[PDB]
This record gives sequence, C-alpha cells and structure tokens, in this order.
Amino acid sequence: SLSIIDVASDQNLFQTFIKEWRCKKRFSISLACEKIRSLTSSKTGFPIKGCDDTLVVGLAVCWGGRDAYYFSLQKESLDPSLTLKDRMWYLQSCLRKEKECSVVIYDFIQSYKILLLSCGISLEQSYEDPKVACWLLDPDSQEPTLHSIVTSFLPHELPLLEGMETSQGIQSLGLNAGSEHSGRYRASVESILIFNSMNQLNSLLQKENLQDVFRKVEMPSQYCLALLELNGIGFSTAECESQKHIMQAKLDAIETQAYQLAGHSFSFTSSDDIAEVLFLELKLPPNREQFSTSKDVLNKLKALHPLPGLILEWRRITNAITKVVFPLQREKCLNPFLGMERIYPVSQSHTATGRITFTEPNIQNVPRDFEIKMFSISMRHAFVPFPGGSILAADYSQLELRILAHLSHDRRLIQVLNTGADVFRSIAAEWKMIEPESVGDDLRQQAKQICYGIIYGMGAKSLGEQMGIKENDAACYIDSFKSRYTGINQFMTETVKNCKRDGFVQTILGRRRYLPGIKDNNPYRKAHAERQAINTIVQGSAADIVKIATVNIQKQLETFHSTFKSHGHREGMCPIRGGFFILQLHDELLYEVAEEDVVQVAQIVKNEMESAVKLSVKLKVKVKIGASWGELKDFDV
DNA sequence: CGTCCAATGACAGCC
DNA sequence: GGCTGTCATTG
Ligand SMILES: Nc1nc2c(ncn2[C@H]2CC[C@@H](COP(=O)(O)OP(=O)(O)OP(=O)(O)O)O2)c(=O)[nH]1
Ligand SMILES: CN(C(=S)Cn1[nH]c2cccc-2c1C(F)(F)F)c1ccccc1
Ligand SMILES: [Mg+2]
Repeated sequence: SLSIIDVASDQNLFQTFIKEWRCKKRFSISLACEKIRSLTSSKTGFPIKGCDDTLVVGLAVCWGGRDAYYFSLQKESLDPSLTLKDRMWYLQSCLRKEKECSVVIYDFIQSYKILLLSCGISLEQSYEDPKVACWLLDPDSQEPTLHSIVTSFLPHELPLLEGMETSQGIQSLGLNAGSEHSGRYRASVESILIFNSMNQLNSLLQKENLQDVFRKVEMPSQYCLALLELNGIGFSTAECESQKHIMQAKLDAIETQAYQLAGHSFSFTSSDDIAEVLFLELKLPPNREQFSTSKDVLNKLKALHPLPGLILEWRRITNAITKVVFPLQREKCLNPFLGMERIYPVSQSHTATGRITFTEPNIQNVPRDFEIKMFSISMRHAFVPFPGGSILAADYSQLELRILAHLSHDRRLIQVLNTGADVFRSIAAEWKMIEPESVGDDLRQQAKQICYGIIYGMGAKSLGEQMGIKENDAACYIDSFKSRYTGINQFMTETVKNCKRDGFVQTILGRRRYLPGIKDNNPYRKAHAERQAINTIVQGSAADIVKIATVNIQKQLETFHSTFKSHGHREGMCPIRGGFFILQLHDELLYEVAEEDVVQVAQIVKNEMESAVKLSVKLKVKVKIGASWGELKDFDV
C-alpha cells in the first residue's frame, strides 16, 4: 500500500536517501505546510510570508511507486547529528543542477516562491506542473484540483484521498494549511499522486504533440510569472491619493451640477431615482425595447439633455475610485529591501485562448488616461519603479493583425502593415472623413474596436450601433471589408470549415481549443462558436508569441547579468541591477529596469520580441521608457 | 431569443 | 439579507 519514509530520522537512512536522490533525473516534491493552531503544539519550521500563522514543517519526495520520502524541515530530528543546517545544505544540493533534471510540483509558482522566501532555496531544475498539462489538453476545462487530476488520470489511487476534503480545493494538498490533517501525511500523499499522474499526463501530451510546448513555452512561462509575483510592481501612495482627490473633487462638481439640472438631489447609485428624473420629470424619450438607465440608453440621450452625459461621467469616475483606488491601496505592501511600497498580483494562466491575466488585484484593468475638465486622470502614474530606475514598456504594434495577415496570406493587409501608416487612424480617417494626423486617441480607440469587431464577426446591427449609422449602411462597410481583403475572408471561411470537421482549432504552436458548439442547432450558439474559432487562432497565437518572447528575454537577462533573478531573491539573502518582469499586458511587456541598464535591456527586449517567431510579416516592436506606467515616452534604440 | 473575442470583480438589485 | 451577474474596466 502506502509507505512514508522519514529520511531525517536516521543518518544511514538519510545518506541512502541523498545518494539515491542525486541519481534520479525525475522526481516530485510537495511542501508540507501546517498552521500554528496553538503555541503548545511545539511545532518548528519556516514561517511563510503573508501567512505568518503557517509554517513549512517538511517536504515529501517521490520518484516512483507508492513510496514517499518525507524530508523533515523541523529543528528537532530523531538523529540530532543531522542538524537543520546540514539538511538545508543537502536539500539545496539536490534541488539545483550542476545535468538535466525534472521536478514535478503541483502549484509550481507558489512552491517556488515559498521555497525561496521561507526556506532560502532557489530551485534550479526543469519544472513540470500537472495543472498546466491539464490546461494544455483542454483550455476550457475547470481549473484542476488534486481530486480532479486523480479522478481522470490516475483513478486507481482514488481511495488515497478519502478523509482529506481539501483535495478538491484547487490549492495543493500540502500547501493548504487550513486542513486539520498533518502536513507530513498531506505532502506524502500528494507527491505520490502528482508523480504518477504526471506520467500519464506526459503520455497524453506526447500523443497530442504538445510535449515541446509544455517544456519550452508553458512551464518556462510559469517561471517567468513566478519571478513577476516575487518582484511585484511599485506603487506610489502619494500619486494615488493625489488623483483620488482630483476625482472626488470632480464628483462633487458633477453631483452639484446634476442636482441643479434635476431640481432636486438624487442617488447616482439608484437607477429608479435616475429613471424618475430623466423619464418622469425631464420627459426624455424612453428606449424602444423600458425605463433603463444603461450606457446604451444614456448615450442616445446625451444630445437631448446634459444630465445623461453627467451621469455617464459620474459612473466612470466612481468606478476608478471604488474598484481601482480602494483595492490598490488595500493590497499595497511595504518592501523594506527596496525602500518603497509595492503590489503583488497573482498570475492566472488557465485561460480559454492562452492569455495571461492577474488577480488580487487585476493590474491589467487599471484605467487609461481620461480627460477631466477642471487635465487628464492617469491612474498609471501611481505605478513607479524603485528609486534610481525606469519602467520599460515594449509592445507589439498590431500583433493580432500581423498574425492574421500571416495566416490569411492577404497581400493587401501585409502591404498596409509593412507601411508605417497606422491602420486604426486610417480607418478613422475614412470613417469621419478627416486627415489621419488629426485622429485623437478616443477616435483611434473607437476605430480599433471597429476593426477587431468586424474581423471577428460583428454583425451589421452592432456595427451600426458602434458607428452611429443605420444598420443598412453598416452592412456596406462589411461588404467593402470582405471585398477589400479577400484573403482575410477566405481565411475566415476555411477556419469555420476546418473547425466543423475537426471539432477544434489550433494556435500557431499546436494548442487545441475544442469548440463542440460549431455544429449546434441553435443559430446563436453555432455562430458564437464560429467567431470563437477565428479569434482563438489569432488571439491564441498572439499569446503563444508573447510567452516565447518573455521566456527568451528572461534567458537573455540571466546571461547578460549575474545579478539577482527577482526582488525576492535579494530578500532571501549592492545596488539594484538589471531588468525585472513586473507586468504582462497581453501584447505588451513591462520591466522595472535600473537606469544604468535601461539601454541594454531595451535592446535585449526588443530583439527577442522581434525574433521570437519568423512570420511572413515583420513583428514591429516599440519600446517606451518613463518614470512611471503613465509617463512612458518613446525610446528608439 | 441572446450574433466581435478574451479577462477580473465590487456593488446594485435580486428572486 | 446574504447571494449572484451585471455592467463597469482592460487588452
Ligand atoms: N476582439 C477584440 N480584440 C481586441 C479588442 N481590443 C483589443 N483587442 C486585442 C487585439 C490586439 C490586442 C492588443 O490591443 P491593443 O489595445 O494593444 O491595440 P493594438 O491593436 O495592439 O494597437 P496599439 O497597441 O497600437 O493600440 O488586444 C476588441 O475590442 N475586440
Ligand atoms: C470598409 N472599411 C475597411 S475595409 C477598413 N479596414 N481596414 C483593415 C485592415 C485589416 C482590417 C481592416 C478594416 C475593417 F475595419 F473593416 F475591419 C471601414 C469600416 C468601418 C469604418 C471605416 C472603414
Ligand atoms: Mg498594442
């Protein structure tokens, strides 16, 4: 059945364990975490950052069968000759290469950060996370749990999870300290399960030709994101508090001016109070198909009364305060080693198309610079580098357009993209009948939504509502698009044809997203899967290229510079040196770079992004350096 | 009965 | 009166 071998209990048992561990090219580990329920428990270990009530008491190692070698990280040991420092030397020796070696870890990112921050050990091997392999086999599946992995890929070992309800809680069984069971038993069971399950997962990856995407792209991306979560992103409380005051002052002016237009005071959060003022008092025309106060209704009423425009601006500013300012100042944390405050978002790579997003908080959703008549409110000014550094931004110009041109072989789109004329400003120039140089960011952003909207199947009705024209007139723009770019339309038709035949779509690297609704009887559900088939290939291939570029940049930074890998590595152990990954923005990479290395990192980042993948269209990359996320300026190198 | 896609998440407003 | 999804925002 099961066998748990406490290797720190005997010297001869420990030396035999180290001698065998140093010969294994593949094994699994699972950290044993327990919570300090009482001071009388007399449990020793390493404290965890954030969860100070939780200790790392040990570690389980498994390299075959149902045998778990528990590595006790407690001060007390049955063999006092094996001091904790001796065990740390041997644990560090076996977790760092000299020599290919693969370590299977469930929730690799958290385990990597805990091993570094709590135990002072930096992993230096090849990493395999089973939850990432489960995502490659089906990007639309539910986020994996230890119980779900065993239920699907190792059903014979299901009784080993009885009693421990935490197996179905996404988080690692050994890392979930909220369990009442010992970390020794939870880690020993998990190491045996994730090791044998990864063998079946690796077999399924090889059958689906995804074993190289797993080792070269996805798992190295997790390592890059692990350094990101260790770095965090700088945060200026003063700048965030300053713009909060400017926004709260504009709200008071709007509320004062709105009440005067209404004749009385009303609640901006109450739609009934808003509907009574506009429709029952101001006698504004209700919508066709309805006392609705949505964004679509208020935009049609802006031209009849100034109050709808004031309500729309109140909601925009209030959203920037209640859902951005408050979470950022709530999640901020002091970093004594850098002498500044930072925010540490958690990455999320279990997405439908392969994009990367962030949680707690979602830095990607920080609002752009929007004008306020009092000026511009730039929430991104609050994100600053460390004293003596600059924030570096490098983004692909139009990555999804250039991938679409490379896949559709459209000679006209390739010709337009090879020319330095902005497509969005050219669309707005034809739209509003203005010169391209006179197109503002608000109009260019509106033309951007129209461009990608039409490409991914937006209908004539929605296009008319976007372009502010009749539905009959909007269908002519779609007809012109399907005639002006016959290569794109041939790509859209063949993709739906191939997805109806295969039942899935493939990105540029081979990742499959299964879309069973492609043959559904419902006309809305069937067309939704058709639009998903077009978008998953383009948007998914863009995510693949960015992940490739991120991995290559990090490989180059760790060779050009012998400094610390992340800000967490400086804490686990000199002025700051190099560039530090802080944020990924789908088609844009943000790095915190010291002022001395700004020029070299900009050249390293730009070269790796342009040479990540070879397409039939040039991958144009722009680099911008500034004193904050909102003060970025063009940097030509 | 809802026809661009992807994503997170605090409140109005529930059923 | 807690429990969603909805309509904010970003790419
Ligand atoms: N389907 C869809 N995709 C979008 C939309 N907006 C952005 N995207 C995708 C396509 C490209 C990717 C990055 O968009 P950006 O906002 O960076 O715009 P861009 O096309 O890169 O141009 P630029 O960076 O010069 O603004 O996000 C949209 O409204 N619909
Ligand atoms: C008729 N038209 C065209 S073709 C503009 N265009 N150029 C593109 C290169 C790649 C996609 C493109 C589009 C698109 F938007 F159609 F998808 C247009 C549509 C709306 C407003 C103004 C012009
Ligand atoms: Mg961009």
